[PDB]
Amino acid sequence: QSNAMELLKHLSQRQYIDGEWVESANKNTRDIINPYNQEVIFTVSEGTKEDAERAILAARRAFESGEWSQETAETRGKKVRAIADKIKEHREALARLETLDTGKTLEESYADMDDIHNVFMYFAGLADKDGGEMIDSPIPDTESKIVKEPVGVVTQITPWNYPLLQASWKIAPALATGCSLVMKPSEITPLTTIRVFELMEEVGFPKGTINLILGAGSEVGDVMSGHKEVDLVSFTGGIETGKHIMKNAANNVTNIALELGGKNPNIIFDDADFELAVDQALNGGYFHAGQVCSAGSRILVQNSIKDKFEQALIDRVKKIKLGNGFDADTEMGPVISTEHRNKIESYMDVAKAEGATIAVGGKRPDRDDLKDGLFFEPTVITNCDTSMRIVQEEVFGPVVTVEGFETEQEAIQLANDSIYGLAGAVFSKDIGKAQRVANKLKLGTVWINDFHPYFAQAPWGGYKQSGIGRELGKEGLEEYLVSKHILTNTNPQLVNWFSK
Amino acid sequence: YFQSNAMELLKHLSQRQYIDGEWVESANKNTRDIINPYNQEVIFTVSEGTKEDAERAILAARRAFESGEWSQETAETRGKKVRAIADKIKEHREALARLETLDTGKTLEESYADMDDIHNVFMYFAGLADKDGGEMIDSPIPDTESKIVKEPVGVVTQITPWNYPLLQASWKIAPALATGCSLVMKPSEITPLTTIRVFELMEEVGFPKGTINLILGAGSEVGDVMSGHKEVDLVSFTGGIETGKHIMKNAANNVTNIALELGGKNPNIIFDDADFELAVDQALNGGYFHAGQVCSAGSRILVQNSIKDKFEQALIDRVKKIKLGNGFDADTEMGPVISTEHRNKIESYMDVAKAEGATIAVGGKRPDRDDLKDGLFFEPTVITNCDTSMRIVQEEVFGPVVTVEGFETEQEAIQLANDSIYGLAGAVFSKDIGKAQRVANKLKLGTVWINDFHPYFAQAPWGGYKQSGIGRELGKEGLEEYLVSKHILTNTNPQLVNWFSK
Amino acid sequence: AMELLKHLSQRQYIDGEWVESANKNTRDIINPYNQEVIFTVSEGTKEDAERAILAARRAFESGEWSQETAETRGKKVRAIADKIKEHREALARLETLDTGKTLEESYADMDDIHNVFMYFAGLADKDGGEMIDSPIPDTESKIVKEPVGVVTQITPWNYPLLQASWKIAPALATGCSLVMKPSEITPLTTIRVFELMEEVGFPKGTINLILGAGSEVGDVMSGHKEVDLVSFTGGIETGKHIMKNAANNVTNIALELGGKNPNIIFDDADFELAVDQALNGGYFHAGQVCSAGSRILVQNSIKDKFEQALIDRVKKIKLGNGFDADTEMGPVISTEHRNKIESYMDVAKAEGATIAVGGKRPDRDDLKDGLFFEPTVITNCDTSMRIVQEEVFGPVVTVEGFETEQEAIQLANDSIYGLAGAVFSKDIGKAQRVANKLKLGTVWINDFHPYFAQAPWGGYKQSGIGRELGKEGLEEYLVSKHILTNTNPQLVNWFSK
Amino acid sequence: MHHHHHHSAMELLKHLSQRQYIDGEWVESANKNTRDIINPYNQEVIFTVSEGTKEDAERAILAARRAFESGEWSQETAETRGKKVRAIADKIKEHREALARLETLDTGKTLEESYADMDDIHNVFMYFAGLADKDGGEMIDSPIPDTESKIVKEPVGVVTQITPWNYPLLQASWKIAPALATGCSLVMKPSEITPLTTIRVFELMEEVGFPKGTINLILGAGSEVGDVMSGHKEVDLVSFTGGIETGKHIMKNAANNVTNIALELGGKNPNIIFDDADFELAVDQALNGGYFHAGQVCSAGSRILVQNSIKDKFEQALIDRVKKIKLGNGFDADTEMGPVISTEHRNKIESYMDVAKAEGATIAVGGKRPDRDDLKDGLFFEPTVITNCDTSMRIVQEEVFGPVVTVEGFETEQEAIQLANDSIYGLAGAVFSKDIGKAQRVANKLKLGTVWINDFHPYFAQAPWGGYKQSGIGRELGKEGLEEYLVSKHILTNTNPQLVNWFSK
Ligand SMILES: NC(=O)c1ccc[n+]([C@@H]2O[C@H](COP(=O)([O-])OP(=O)(O)OC[C@H]3O[C@@H](n4cnc5c(N)ncnc54)[C@H](O)[C@@H]3O)[C@@H](O)[C@H]2O)c1
Repeated sequence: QSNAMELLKHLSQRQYIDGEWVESANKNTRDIINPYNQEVIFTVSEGTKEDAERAILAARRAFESGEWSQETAETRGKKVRAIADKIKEHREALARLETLDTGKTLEESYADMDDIHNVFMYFAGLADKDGGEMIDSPIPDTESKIVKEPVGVVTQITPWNYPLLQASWKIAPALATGCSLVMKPSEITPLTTIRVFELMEEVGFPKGTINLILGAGSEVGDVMSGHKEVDLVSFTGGIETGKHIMKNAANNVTNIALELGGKNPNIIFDDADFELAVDQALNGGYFHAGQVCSAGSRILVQNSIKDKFEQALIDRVKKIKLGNGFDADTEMGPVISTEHRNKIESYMDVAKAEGATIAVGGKRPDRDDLKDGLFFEPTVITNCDTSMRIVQEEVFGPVVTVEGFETEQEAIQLANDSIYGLAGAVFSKDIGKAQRVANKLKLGTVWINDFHPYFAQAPWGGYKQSGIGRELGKEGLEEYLVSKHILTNTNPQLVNWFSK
Repeated sequence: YFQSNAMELLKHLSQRQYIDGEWVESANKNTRDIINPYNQEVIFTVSEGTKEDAERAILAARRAFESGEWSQETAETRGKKVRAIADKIKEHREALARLETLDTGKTLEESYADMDDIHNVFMYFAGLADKDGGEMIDSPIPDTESKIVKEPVGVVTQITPWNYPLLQASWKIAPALATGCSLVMKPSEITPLTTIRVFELMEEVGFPKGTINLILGAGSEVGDVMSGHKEVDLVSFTGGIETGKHIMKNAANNVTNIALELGGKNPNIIFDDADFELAVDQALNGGYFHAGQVCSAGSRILVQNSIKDKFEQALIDRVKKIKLGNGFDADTEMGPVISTEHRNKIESYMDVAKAEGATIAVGGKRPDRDDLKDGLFFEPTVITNCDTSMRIVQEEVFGPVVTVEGFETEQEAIQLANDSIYGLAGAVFSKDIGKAQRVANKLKLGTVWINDFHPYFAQAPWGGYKQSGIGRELGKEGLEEYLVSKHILTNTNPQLVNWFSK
Repeated sequence: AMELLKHLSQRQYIDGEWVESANKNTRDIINPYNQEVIFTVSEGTKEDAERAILAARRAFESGEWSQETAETRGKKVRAIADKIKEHREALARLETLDTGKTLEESYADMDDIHNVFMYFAGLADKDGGEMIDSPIPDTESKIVKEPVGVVTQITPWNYPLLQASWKIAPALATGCSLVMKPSEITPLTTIRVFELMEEVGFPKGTINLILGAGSEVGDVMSGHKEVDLVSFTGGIETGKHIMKNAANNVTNIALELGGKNPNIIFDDADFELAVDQALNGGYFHAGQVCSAGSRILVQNSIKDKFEQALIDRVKKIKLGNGFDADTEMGPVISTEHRNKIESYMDVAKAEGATIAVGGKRPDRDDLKDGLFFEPTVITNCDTSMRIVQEEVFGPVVTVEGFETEQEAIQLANDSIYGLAGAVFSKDIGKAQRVANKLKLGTVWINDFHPYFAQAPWGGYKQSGIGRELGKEGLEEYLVSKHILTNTNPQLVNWFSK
Repeated sequence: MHHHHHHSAMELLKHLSQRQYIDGEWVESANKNTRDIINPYNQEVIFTVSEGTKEDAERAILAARRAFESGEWSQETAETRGKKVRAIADKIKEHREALARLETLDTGKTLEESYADMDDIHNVFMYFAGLADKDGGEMIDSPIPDTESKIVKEPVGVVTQITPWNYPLLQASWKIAPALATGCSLVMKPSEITPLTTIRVFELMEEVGFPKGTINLILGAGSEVGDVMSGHKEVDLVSFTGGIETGKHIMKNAANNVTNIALELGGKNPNIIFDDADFELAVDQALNGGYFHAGQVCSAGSRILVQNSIKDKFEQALIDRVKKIKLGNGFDADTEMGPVISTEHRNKIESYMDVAKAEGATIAVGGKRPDRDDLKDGLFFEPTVITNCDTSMRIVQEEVFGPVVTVEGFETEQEAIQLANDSIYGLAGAVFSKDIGKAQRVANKLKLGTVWINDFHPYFAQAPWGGYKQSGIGRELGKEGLEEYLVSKHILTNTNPQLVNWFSK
């Protein structure tokens, strides 16, 4: 931790616009805290609408110059690979910064950095692999081709839970395709995003190709979603902000890519491996204290093992070790902010008022070393049902609900009874049964006998209200491409429809 | 005669909506009179549906989707059903084309071309249906299997324009059915005739109840239900930019995917080394086919300065000779515009143009000619002495009007052509194919024609850069609008992580 | 027979015309059910085959079919599909007459054939090549896919029209010209499909049918310099010979040869399902199937139970005329084929295997005059034996036991072949593990036999070269051209001035 | 430019292995036979390597099979396989200088040609490393209810790989990179006369680290080990680049065990120059097409077709430039053309001069070994232009593979196409004209795997390379190149299996 804090004395405090590190246009700043102790650890520029506008216009200018958009795909790939190698070179420092900024355990952060390296490498290898299609034209004496071009100028807005990971999923395909980008990380977690911009600057990109805005989404976010020069807005975050962004993007018919949260089901059958299912229900529920887009917040367990399951899960929940993400014995860190802890605490009261049981946790911990930090106990809510707000709404904290089901049909019905559709799991040693269930769940990713894995080779995103579009995989790249049909008529003749 | 044969078809055509396997009236029994724009006579009366009718249709589409009868059908069989629709179109080609000319006013030859195109669209998607169900991924995690499955998106609402009703319907219906979606379509309230007919033909083919639904009515009544209902998974709209933006904002309320095609300010770029009489011929065709009521109409001519005066005088001469008339008369070259309201809008743009300093070189008003006095006619029009700052140059007029701007260099043509909010389609005319190819690369247009104007086809994707839309129709990209990806990851050797204390 | 054939052509089809053999030779075709002559056809010469190849080349270069739009080619292929369905009943009867198989098998073939033509009809216009993002500044790179040109196509006697459709449909969809030669023994449905294609209408020389003995015309069809791809389905020995002769003009080959196809039955299989599917794997078309499940591998813990159950069912199989609805298994195809099956029984006994049931021609009076052979089960076998390793291609299965999953895999993969096979187990995880380790082009889990146009089919190892069906099937009939345009050409000036 | 890039004997060979590499060990020939390697610039013996036996090749093949079946490479994740292939690409670049020098020493080509080769080689490995994890197969929408249908793409298995002497390490890379990326085991044999960079790249791969038996290097003559490599029952694919006669022999031998073949066999590549070409450019590129690597290039522009209108001007401009070509040591910066590869090969080229004369063609310039004192001991042959020839002639039809072009005239576009296509081959060719529409019409009608419009020579990993007609079977490079090293498996699962009950019970 003192090592990580020492990293801060060389980190930039500034935005990066059109090839220069710059202050906010009004010289405003923001203090960044460590959620473990709520101490101010760092102070950064708080940019303005003018800054956001200047960045978007620089991005457009750079795009039209062609220095990046007309660079060869192979060479773009090499540069993206150079970024991947910087991440690896600096993986420990980056992991330390992430833990400092977001509070999650160092082991969780190291896992993030390994994924981030793999995301940049994947897209580096994909950059030069498909430029479009030749079409067999149905018109004689014509040639028809579809060319994929970069979409242009893309704005990118990321959340506070996995700052550098979510940044990588957007930056990698944007660069690989030849777009120019303007990125804004969550105002409360800018550290690793600043650091990655320093690393990309070292790699070397044309002026204007990459830009970093720092500030509140309520001030600069509308410029980012609403500017006429933007061709795509890509946002990861909560549903209410997502809808707001999409409505503003309509003003200029701007394409949107959204990844919102979910209400992710963890479906546990009679015939599951019991010990495995307990282990994975904990992991699904409490990794990063539940602040995960794909958190397994909604446990559905078959009625014949429900009491035995509840008893085992609760007994394990009482043993979960809370503490500083820098300490090796810590299993769960704090939540992100005062505001967010408050939202979680309020949900406990909502749960009780609508008739649910707080079987364990549901409060801040007492222990003396946890008192300064933004800790909330791991929580299990029982005696609930699908009509309840605690079941339906994304709490995004260290909280799971437990509902029973009788049949495979009932499990599918309950799991699909939410507005969301991001991810979920099915546990059963009957693989045929698990596959039947997976093919009826309206979810972007279904894990059979696992919980959590995503990776660059496979697209990630929502059905229903969990988003629009996909990140990662070949579909992820295509978000950053636009198709052009060029049709050449090799024997052009007058039509002579209109009288001479 | 052909006109009276078309009118006879209406004695046996449905007057109702089609909801959940039944032809039904509007819930409040209101009706709407349909007009022939050639003589402005009322030719048919149809139900005017309610917002609750739209709601019922979407709910029926949801229940049909969840039942799985169409969505779990084999892709190969879904293919065969889509082909059967294609064969109905060709079977009824003459009747459908006549109905289209009766409803939209366009020439019979134009409507025949549409029917050939519609048959090929359905046939393309029928052949595509069973060709790609997803991918197998080499997982980076040992002892896992990773597959991506492509599923139907679900319930789709589909809203189409008055200019090419059945063509635009085909571009939406065909991929929706091929992929296993359930759909709710609403044609333009003004032009329901061929869409009602194609619903009759699809009903004959045979689909599970609720898989297809037809709503009739004015967007202001039912439109917000079609874009805004929670149970829609995708809304697909072709029409104007202001309605498209409205639809997108309303779809956001339930994070509903959108597919938009919104028209354009499509450039037609003529170099001084173009085949001159080809370029004159294609400028006419670009500007005045369907009286300029075309998403891709070449309304903005860009012509190299060295031939600009010759081009203008040649174009003006030919425009004066364009034959306006009844679309059923084989001598007619240009029909009427679609409605009173649209003709007024075009007239109001002549006033704007004149007040901002442009010249109306020829045309620019409704014809006085006695033979055209009862129809919704507007003269083919050429506007000169204009520039890119002008409303008449920037804005989509969607009538039989072209503007002509000069350019000196290749570079200047490109900057003028990209200097609009739009990005649908355009053309470059030049014998120098290398030069045309350089220009095509730098135009921000979904489709660029080299030495042609107008062609689209089912094999290639169609749609906009910039404000001309979101997404693509036709081609494999068209099909993909109607599909959603699911990653199914199976851990074949699951082990406890043991992160949390026991 | 006479009634079925009175209107069928008896000639070859070369360059738009039905023609006799150049030397006027003919061949008598036999019904294997009664060994009676049922039809007489032209027996063409090597000069006829040369003339067809040269017409195919002339047609291809003229461009009438090869430069037709892919969408229109797909419409013509769709028209062939619809003719097949229109004539389903007669085609199926013709196939049963010629090959001996049950009429219900022949209907199933016709339905598959319709689907094969309709799949390739729909694929015809879907993929014309790629645009490439060039690593060289100021260049454009594109890959155009073109028809390969002239293709010669040789089909076997077991599924004449099905195998013909697998080759014809992608050839025509892509724009190739073709010359096809059915097995000399079984020309009837192939002659018929040429009459149907002629009705559909194709430019002269685009399609050609040669009729004759491979011994005479076969080297021309594999060896002629103007052939761009040779496609052959048949036995391994002819396939190697074809490949060697194709080498003379560096001619691409596609080969589908036999298999020694394993049917793996674990002790947690659905038992009666496994018994049913072992029967079907072994004895459909009298075992004369490239993917016949001739090699049963059954877990030792249930081996004796399985053998008793299978043998008991084998004794009930109904042999007979393919036109009689009670018939379950038809005759084998020819005297020489039945003789080879018979020779394998002698081989089996001499190397120490047991003929547990069957193993002989039946002597019952209504089978006496036809080319019947009893369904046969051979036990007390092992992997060292000829009867286990070699493709007998008759109504013959062997049974070997295995102890464990790893032994099942090692036995199943211990042949020269790699066509197809099956795994039966209620543990789907185990079945998937085994599937991934089997070196087979198609692996069925809890099934036996299904193939379809949507999915590629073909061998690992000595079962073939290339794939038929699916997108990979189409790609055999296409060649890639990279066209690279330098849009700012400048002198290199490597060499002094 | 395409084949010449800038920097940005005892010495360089002192640390190089002299042995074969089989099943994880550097090993002598089983009979201790050796072979002297020469520098074609001076005909000096520069190195001595093991000359393997038929039994060495069989042992390598059995090792590769054993490694394949163990699954240590074939079941590694595609992403990890991609990382290893990139580590190879990185070692090429790290050692680019030494590798380029070694390639010039062994093949005689100029150092700037060798630098271009090393840059291409790096890019080949990098391309395939990036492709490794990008397509594992397909999900199929099954036409049978209650079934799941998937196609998986697996490594082919054991591959044997035989490479020619003209671009030894470049050709090795085209084969090694997709084999390793897909998870195959391989056994590679370079040309017996040019082993040096291939030995070096095996040393480098060994440092990267691959399971034992995954990679194997056999050294020796085709006459000795070649039939094992084409003919062994455990081989799943044989990949060969070289001449048509050896390729046909290989294909015939591969047939014995129904082994897939991938062949690239050279060509008779046309260089078509219209009278509206940029003249100066067409002259420059006729020289480049003709005389890079002394014409020892699969895609060499040996057959010039020039439009009659400009034919005389063209011939005199070309001849004047050919007289100025600077022959010499590939290590000297001013050398423009090196020697040819071998005594045997130079003899083949010289013989073709007597074929040309005896059939009535004119040797307009060149046609002999040079006399000049510093060229006398090396395997030099003068750049040669042959005129007054036609398509009936052996000199026009046959691949000479030396610094020799022929010039034919044509009147029309149709005639140029006729002539360009009137050979047994179909590898590559060019069209020069300022009329791009016309170049495009010609390109469409040429039966060639690669057509360049106003350029000559470029190939790259992103696009497939290979022949129509007798220039080969299959493609190397691009996604098609990967697919030679993959085999498809359809796995069909019946999820609700029912008895068929065809056979009575
Ligand atoms: N594609 C090309 O770039 C290329 C390269 C080299 C040569 N060629 C052509 O080949 C002609 C003759 O060339 P060459 O004789 O120097 O080389 P070649 O065609 O024999 O290629 C050499 C390779 O073949 C091997 N070989 C010999 N017998 C074999 C066998 N039975 N099985 C397997 N491999 C065997 C040799 O050991 C060597 O590795 C030349 O005139 C030239 O036209 C083309």
